[PDB]
Amino acid sequence: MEALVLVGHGSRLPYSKELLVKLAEKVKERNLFPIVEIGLMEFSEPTIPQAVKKAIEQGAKRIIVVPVFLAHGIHTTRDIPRLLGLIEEIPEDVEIIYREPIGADDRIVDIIIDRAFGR
Amino acid sequence: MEALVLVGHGSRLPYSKELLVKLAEKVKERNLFPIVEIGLMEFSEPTIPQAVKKAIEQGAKRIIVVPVFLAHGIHTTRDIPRLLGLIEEIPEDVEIIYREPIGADDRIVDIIIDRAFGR
Ligand SMILES: C[C@@]1(CC(=O)O)c2cc3[nH]c(cc4nc(cc5[nH]c(cc(n2)[C@H]1CCC(=O)O)[C@@](C)(CC(=O)O)[C@@H]5CCC(=O)O)C(CC(=O)O)=C4CCC(=O)O)c(CCC(=O)O)c3CC(=O)O
Ligand code: NI
Ligand code: NI
Repeated sequence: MEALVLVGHGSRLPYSKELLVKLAEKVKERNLFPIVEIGLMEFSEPTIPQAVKKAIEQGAKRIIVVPVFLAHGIHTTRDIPRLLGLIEEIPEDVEIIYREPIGADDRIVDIIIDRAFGR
Repeated sequence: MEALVLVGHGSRLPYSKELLVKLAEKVKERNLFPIVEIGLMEFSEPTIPQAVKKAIEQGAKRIIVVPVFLAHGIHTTRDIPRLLGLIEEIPEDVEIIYREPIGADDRIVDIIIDRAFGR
């Protein structure tokens, strides 16, 4: 009934998509959502609209899109809302819920500190 | 003796730099490092080389550079190591230690899950 779509930038290198994929795997491991899908903005497949369609086709009425990005930018404020047609398609009776990026979360400062220490 | 330099992409929007800055503030608040500096790759000041010089000028011999990026890409594997002259202005008796990005860390999946729930 609800689907989680993780959305990433995309890269010409593969690392970015690997990251999204490992992220999806890990949230799958927590058994919280019925459907869990990924989409990249540029370069790679699946694309965002592809992932959104794939989610609807599995019978989701409420689509939770999380931008896996540290900050807001043009990607998160123009391109992506556009691609989900929240600015400029999708069954009338389906709502896309566009969430917030990671931001300056305490857990990020934990992660950064670990990274400083080669841990 | 050791300095932490947080390094970010930069955007034409301000959000990115705000993020770096809030991150620096938070790690400053944890009193773990003598010196804590930020640099953006493009669009904004301070720049990476500026932040590195600012760190040396405060008497740091070991400079810990953490790329605040989710994944590896061109920025983290070419441009930044280049800018720190690790592949091709640094006193010979100073070492730059180039750390790892955030990656698919469990704490990120925690954060993502929170974001799905509008928390
Ligand atoms: C290689 C390249 C390929 C390409 O994307 O074209 C690339 C790659 C990546 N960017 C990433 C991150 C961001 N990129 C932006 C913004 C811009 N990045 C741009 C270009 C390029 N970015 C190409 C370099 C061409 C060159 O320098 O030679 C601009 C100029 C053009 C544009 O993107 O349209 C645009 C400036 C604003 C504008 O467009 O006006 C923002 C901020 C924002 O969005 O405002 C973030 C924050 C991300 C975050 O916060 O997480 C990540 C993952 C970052 C991560 O993992 O954290 C990758 C992956 C990788 O580097 O391989
Ligand atoms: Ni981009
Ligand atoms: Ni870039």
